Amino acid sequence: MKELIYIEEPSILFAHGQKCTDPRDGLALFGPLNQIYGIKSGVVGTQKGLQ
Amino acid sequence: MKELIYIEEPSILFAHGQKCTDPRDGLALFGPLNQIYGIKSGVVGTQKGLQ
Repeated sequence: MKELIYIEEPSILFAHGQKCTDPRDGLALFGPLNQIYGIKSGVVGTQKGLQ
Repeated sequence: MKELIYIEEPSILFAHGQKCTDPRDGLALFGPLNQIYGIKSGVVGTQKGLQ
């Protein structure tokens, strides 16, 4: 009766060589893969925009 | 036999608003004025150059 096939869900590699299926959960548990020490930002806009 | 005038040596500021005269000593005792979190390097050259 027109059988359906099932494909599994892929796994994405987080830090420490670990695997998960939801990026939010993997990021919250293990963390990103590479180390950039900081993000120096720049803001263009009105004073209210900076606030 | 004329006359020579003495000019006081200038002072260069450092972190915490401290004053010194030698950049080496001032940097060692107090440190830089701004915070860049890190230096992400990049090397162009032969493998021996990288080593």
